[PDB]
Amino acid sequence: DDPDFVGADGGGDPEDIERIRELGTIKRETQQRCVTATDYDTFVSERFGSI
Amino acid sequence: ANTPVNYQLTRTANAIPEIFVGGTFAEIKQNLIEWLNGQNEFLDYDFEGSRLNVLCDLLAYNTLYIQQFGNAAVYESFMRTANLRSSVVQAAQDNGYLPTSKSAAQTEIMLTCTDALNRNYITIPRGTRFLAYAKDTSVNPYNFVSREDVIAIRDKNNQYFPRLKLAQGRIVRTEIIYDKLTPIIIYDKNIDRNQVKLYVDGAEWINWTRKSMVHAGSTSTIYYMRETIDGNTEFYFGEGEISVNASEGALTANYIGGLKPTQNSTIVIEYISTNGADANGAVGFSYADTLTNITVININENPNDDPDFVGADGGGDPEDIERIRELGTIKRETQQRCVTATDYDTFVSERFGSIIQAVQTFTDSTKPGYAFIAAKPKSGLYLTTVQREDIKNYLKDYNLAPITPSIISPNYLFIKTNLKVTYALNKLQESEQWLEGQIIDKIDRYYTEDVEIFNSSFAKSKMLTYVDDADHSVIGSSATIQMVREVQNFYKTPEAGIKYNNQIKDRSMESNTFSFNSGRKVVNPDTGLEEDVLYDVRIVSTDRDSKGIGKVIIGPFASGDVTENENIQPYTGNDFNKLANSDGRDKYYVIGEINYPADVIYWNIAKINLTSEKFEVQTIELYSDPTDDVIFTRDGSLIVFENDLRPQYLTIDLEPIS
Amino acid sequence: ESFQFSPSYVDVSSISNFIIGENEYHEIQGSIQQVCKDINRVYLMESEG
Repeated sequence: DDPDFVGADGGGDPEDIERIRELGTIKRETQQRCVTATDYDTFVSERFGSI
Repeated sequence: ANTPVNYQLTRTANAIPEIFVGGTFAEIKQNLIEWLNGQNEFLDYDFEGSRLNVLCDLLAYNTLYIQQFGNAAVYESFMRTANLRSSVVQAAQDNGYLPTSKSAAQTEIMLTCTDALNRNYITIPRGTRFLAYAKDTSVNPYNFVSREDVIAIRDKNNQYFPRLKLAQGRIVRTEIIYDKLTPIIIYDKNIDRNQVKLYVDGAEWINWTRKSMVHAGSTSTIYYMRETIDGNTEFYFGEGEISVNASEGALTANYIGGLKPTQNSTIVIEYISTNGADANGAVGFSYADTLTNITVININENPNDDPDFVGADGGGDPEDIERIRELGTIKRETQQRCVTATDYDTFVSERFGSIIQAVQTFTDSTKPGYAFIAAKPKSGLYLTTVQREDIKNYLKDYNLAPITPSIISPNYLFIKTNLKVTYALNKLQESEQWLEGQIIDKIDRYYTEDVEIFNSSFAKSKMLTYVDDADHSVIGSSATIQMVREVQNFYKTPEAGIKYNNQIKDRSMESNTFSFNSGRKVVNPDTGLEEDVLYDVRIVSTDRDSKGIGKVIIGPFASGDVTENENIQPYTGNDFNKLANSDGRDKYYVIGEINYPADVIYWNIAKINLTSEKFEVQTIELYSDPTDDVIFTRDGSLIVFENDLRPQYLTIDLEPIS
Repeated sequence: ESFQFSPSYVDVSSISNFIIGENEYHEIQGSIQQVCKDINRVYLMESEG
């Protein structure tokens, strides 16, 4: 471990019927593909922005 | 021939589950009257006995009363079956595409103004308003306001022009304290969501949605629109995990949705309501708001001239259900970022949808890396170069990186027509002249009704129907078309030449007369030196030749104008048509050639060795008469109606009859 | 990759479960000559070198 801990993680309503609207309002916008330019680096720097 | 079939296609053009279809009451009863019949409880009761009949008759009345509720909702329930428009937007809005409110008349100005203070830099603060009379009417100017701040270097000689672009209306800004439970309405009509910008306390947030939307701003800044069914716009923003989710870039994580508010983040928004779609073509401007120490010495219309342009832009209805209805499906189909050619069609259709009646997205296989676009300014045929640049860059936001947007107005077939239309004087008390003002509307009506839509085959007569339909006191109507193209280089044909897509009569291929500078000298008493002589010529087709070909005959030439070459001779053929000149100059050369079946038309003035510059004008209009009734279009070549900018292409003779 | 280490473990082997690392293989080498008169006669030995 690291010296940061709680016994367990996970849970959730899950839904929060309002809160999910956004999420639905969002993912309809999402792409698994990468296109343009700044789509990439985002998705890219999601990997090893540590580097 | 035609279409053979195996049980093919599906369910007409579009779904009608059709259990829903409203039927005729009697049939409804006729159906239902059977229903009660055969009912086990009674096989005895005769329904055509009028007693039960009217009783059952009533059940259907409610049953029909109730059905159109149940049925219409379905039309409503399903986009593209939705009959209500404010419906249509909802699913469209839901699909990630909204239609917008009338979109402010927009333009740019450069204005040379001396600062009285002679400071190095003045800004024009966002919100200075200018006035523009609508075209030909000075009774009122249309106010329009500085879109944004702009500053200008003081030139030496102390006078310097800033330039800035202008959308029409008044800046209208309203602060609101945000609160948890409440709608945030703007009841303002004439609002347009594209000119809506706002401030939370301090910084601006953008509805992601067609403002920027790719920047480091992390999406925490954001909000939405929506259309109240009332017709006024309400504000919205995402609440709680306003960014994608959870920890994301922050090491502290926890939760931020923003806008608690308590009183936090008092929301101040700033917008322009507009009179637009009425303001298009507003040329004369005023400098309608003073500033400290700045004095406009001149405001000069239209930098970087098209040269053919009109005042402002934009406006919009806003609404059309037809263009909107299917359309958002493509945006429902496509992601935000525009990828497919028609995705570039529909995407462009979003912003400047009120600028563009029709936009043609295509590749030109020659140049990769370029998105080739053919659009309709819908006020005119030519988007002013700034618009082109404008939407481009904005479009360019959504695009593949190596790809570049490239917008060109395609060539345009012009229908040049004299109209002969008869009416009975007595039959109309109404002012004769205004009748012409009537028909001249109903002419484009057909176009807008038809021609720009598909850019398919064009029916002259069918056009003449609606203009026939105008006054009904019009006794008769006649017209004659001259198919007209415009040419960019008189000097050299475009490589491929030019094709009509449409069969023309031989020898009926004409062009415009235009002067030609001839090196030979002219002098007249009191005139003095007088440069040299210049006379005019025009492009002439010879007759049809066997194999449907013709050679392009140049306009008449005086002797010694063209150095005679052993190769090039005066064509001096019998057939070729000739203008009548005072010169009587009979020298005619073949500058090129055509064939009528292919409709393809080529020449080069390099052939005659005559210098390009000894011609005054770079572009010439093209005359031809298609032998065929109806005009066929293929690609980028579209007949269209612009009378105002080009009236000489549209003429109408009016025949008064008793 | 995968497994976190952290102040964790005494065990050598649980880590050996995968150190990453690399494993065994065989390879065939060369032809043979008889010391005398038949190869079936001769026999082989290879110390590691």
